[PDB]
Amino acid sequence: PLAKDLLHPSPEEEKRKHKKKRLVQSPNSYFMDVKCPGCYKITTVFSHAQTVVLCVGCSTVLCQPTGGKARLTEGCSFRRKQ
Amino acid sequence: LGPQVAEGENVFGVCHIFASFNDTFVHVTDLSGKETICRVTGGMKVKADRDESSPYAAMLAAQDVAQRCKELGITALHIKLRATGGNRTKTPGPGAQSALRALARSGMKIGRIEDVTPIPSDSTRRKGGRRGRRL
Amino acid sequence: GWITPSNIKQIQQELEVRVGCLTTDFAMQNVLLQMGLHVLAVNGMLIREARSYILRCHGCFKTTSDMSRVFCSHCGNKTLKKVSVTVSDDGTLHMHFSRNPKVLNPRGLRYSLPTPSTLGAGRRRLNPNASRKKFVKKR
Amino acid sequence: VVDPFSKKDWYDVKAPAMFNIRNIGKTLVTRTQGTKIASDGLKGRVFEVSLADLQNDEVAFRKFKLITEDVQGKNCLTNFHGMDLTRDKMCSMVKKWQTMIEAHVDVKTTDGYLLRLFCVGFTKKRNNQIRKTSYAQHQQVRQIRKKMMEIMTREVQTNDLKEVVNKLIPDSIGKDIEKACQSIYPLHDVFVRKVKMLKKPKFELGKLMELHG
Amino acid sequence: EETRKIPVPANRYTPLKENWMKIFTPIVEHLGLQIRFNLKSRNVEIRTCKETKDVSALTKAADFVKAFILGFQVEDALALIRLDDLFLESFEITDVKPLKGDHLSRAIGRIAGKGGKTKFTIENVTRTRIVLADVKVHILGSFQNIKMARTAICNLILGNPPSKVYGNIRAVASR
Amino acid sequence: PLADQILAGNAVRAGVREKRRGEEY
RNA sequence: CAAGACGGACCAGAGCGAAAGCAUUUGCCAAGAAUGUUUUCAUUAAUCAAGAACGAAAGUCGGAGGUUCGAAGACGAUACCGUCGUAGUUCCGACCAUAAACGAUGCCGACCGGCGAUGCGGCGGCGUUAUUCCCAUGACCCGCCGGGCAGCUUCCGGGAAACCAAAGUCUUUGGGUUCCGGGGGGAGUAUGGUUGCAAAGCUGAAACUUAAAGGAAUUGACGGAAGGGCACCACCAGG
Ligand SMILES: [Zn+2]
Repeated sequence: PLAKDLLHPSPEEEKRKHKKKRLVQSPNSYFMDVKCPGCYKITTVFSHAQTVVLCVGCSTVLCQPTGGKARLTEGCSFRRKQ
Repeated sequence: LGPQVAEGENVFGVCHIFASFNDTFVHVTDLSGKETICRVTGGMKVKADRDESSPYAAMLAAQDVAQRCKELGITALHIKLRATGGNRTKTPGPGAQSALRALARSGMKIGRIEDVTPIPSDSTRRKGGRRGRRL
Repeated sequence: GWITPSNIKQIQQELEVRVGCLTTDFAMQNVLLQMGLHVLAVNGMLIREARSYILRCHGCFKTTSDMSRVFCSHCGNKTLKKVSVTVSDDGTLHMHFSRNPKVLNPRGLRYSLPTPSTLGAGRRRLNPNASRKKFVKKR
Repeated sequence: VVDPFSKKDWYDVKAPAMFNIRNIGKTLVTRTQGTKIASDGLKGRVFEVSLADLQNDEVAFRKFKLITEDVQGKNCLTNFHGMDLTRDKMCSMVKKWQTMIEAHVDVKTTDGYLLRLFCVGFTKKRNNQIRKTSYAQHQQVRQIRKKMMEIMTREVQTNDLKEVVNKLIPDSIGKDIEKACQSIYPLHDVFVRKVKMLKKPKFELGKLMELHG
Repeated sequence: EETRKIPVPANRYTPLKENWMKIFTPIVEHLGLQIRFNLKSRNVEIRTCKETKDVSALTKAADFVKAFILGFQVEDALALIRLDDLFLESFEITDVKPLKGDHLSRAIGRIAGKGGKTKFTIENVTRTRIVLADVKVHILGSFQNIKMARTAICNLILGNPPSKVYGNIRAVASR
Repeated sequence: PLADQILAGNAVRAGVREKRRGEEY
């Protein structure tokens, strides 16, 4: 209190804050490569997806929508981007 | 009259102690519930209406019903305490406790004690108004 | 497990040659059985096992056998907790913790303070940050 | 002017053969004077007996209501009519910071005994729980109610009253509900608190002989 | 042999444990009865033993424990052991007039009074003992004393101010 | 206690009261 | 056995709803807040005159049912109380539009101390449980974020003070906007208008009369009242 650099907050405090209440607002989500166990293709999937993303070659269910982050099925691998 | 049962074994009657807010009914009957041995209430013993629901009247009525069952052969009794229930008070008062104490002194052995006061799911209105009480 | 009037004189403590001891408090019996000295009781026979409860501090790791104390000795916080102990004749002691996370958690331990006997004991054991009735008051 | 109790007599009433205590008591009956038959007074006699008066080492809060319809000359025969729990057990079982879940079914047995089954269940506090209250959400209450309804239905619909009441003496249905509803919300002490004789078929003699051995 | 069980609610387990000594001693030395408390069923069971004295006092012993379950101190329930003309009367506050919410709480506070003072006064007026639960109220005393305490309690929940009930109950005790 | 109050009301107070009223050579 | 009633305990510093209000199970119907969102549109918004919808209880018109309770009323005692009991309390369809309908406290927006409890949603994590459950999931445990109901604490500041984290950011006085008060009575009265089957609801004076009316807390007298002590100028037993 009464002495804190509002221009340079600590990064853990910026990650702690609400996504709109940061100094420059930014999303908490990400895009990710998903590799189906029955194949080896790459699918670009939003972390907070609301639709059932299907495999382009296997036509299998990749993620299940939830209230928050999407639930990937068991057996498929994922890797974050950027 | 000595219901063909040896010495050690005993017959169980059941006693309904209706401890109302006007008197106490001590009602002894067979284990089924239909055939009743004797029913002596508080007003059969005392003379006034001040003490119909007194502990002394319940004590004397319990002595009377205990003597009546002892001249028949019933020594063991189950107990069903029972307030007036329904919309009214739902706890057996001092009359029921007096009757239990008197039946304990008389030589009667107590079986199972259970409250059988009628609790509603949720009943109609009570005899009081929006404001009224006892006193 | 039944309690008869014939057992009231029997129930004094945990009941199991020339010189003995008539010690009662667990501290002296503990140090005597640690030294191997044979301790006696109000009854004729001696003591083989002695088990009781002590207070252990989880802040500065110091134990106290005083069952009525509430503050610690070295650190001085209100931080003592019940830990059981048992000793034998051979000089062997074993002392039991509890692996229950209910005892060690800082739930009701932080609250804002106002600016500056045994009755009403269960009211203090409630945490202040909780629902009390709207028309009742804590002092 | 004359004592009525000299004309009365005594009938000895005993439980069916599955209970290790044989005699359950004595009953006062009036004698036949031609106008009415003494056996007609025993066609519907309802008895309340606790289970601790019927077994030695078992619990006491459970009680059974028995219907009596037969007599054969100083030998009285009873039949099942229902059950209940002791009022003090129910009153002590309803605690405060927990949820009470009730269910009921109307089910038919293998021999026409149409029964009404009631169940009451309470939620557990965990062995490391620090929150004062342990409430089940409404959907979880619905799954618990559906699960216990279907379990009691599948346990009594295709089953006969012998093994039904031999489940009722130790309340194995309660153990089944406690084991099966654990994956939703941990239940505390579930009981079949009431069995009601809804519908009774035509009476036959050999089956009560199998009740009494 | 006779037996009798008394349930223990969860709010009464710690008081029962803390002064258990002065609870089991006056039964085993005076009435010669044999007691225990099981934790699986949470029940205090009393049964008669061989060295029983005055068997037609077992019920009294049960009343002892029963009073301590209702919130009475062990001294008053030991008085229930000693005196024979002592009874227990229980009723709810809503059991005589429907009060909902804050009205019920204000009725409770009127029975209690500031510092419990009003309630305490009634005790010394009537030579009774009153413990009132969340909505329940229990009175321990002789019959006419119960009637006087019930009169004062019913008048306080009518809405009569505590001052008038205080003065009238002192005047009635004078008579 | 309750029984102490009942017995104190059942008995009569007594005990201390100093009432001051009223050779060699 | 039947009839109508009502859904106890669970039931809370709880939840939902615009408010009035809402608690037995299951099924159907359409709404809804919060959350999550690297979706879409691109200023579509805030407030209310006129106007419209709902609005506890009682009450009024018509149908059905009347279990309990019960205005008026009939008896008995002493405005209080008891017995009996009509309208009503209940359902359906229209009127009524009034409450201490309360936080006695407009709505939207910004800033301004702390704590940890709780309801919901999301996220992260050692770990324990479905008899060392063989990965996940429900139940707990720790921590964070968002909108909530609601507490405790504070010389933030404000206030007549009680007190308020708003009733603060007010003589250092201006974010936007609606309703509304001007000493006490006459008096929410008369009259006029309007709505209503009616009861009544909405709007609403003046003549006249008066130096007060009222708010906040604090005690101090105030006949007195409850405990004790003492006294043969008080008493018992007496002379
Ligand atoms: Zn320490």
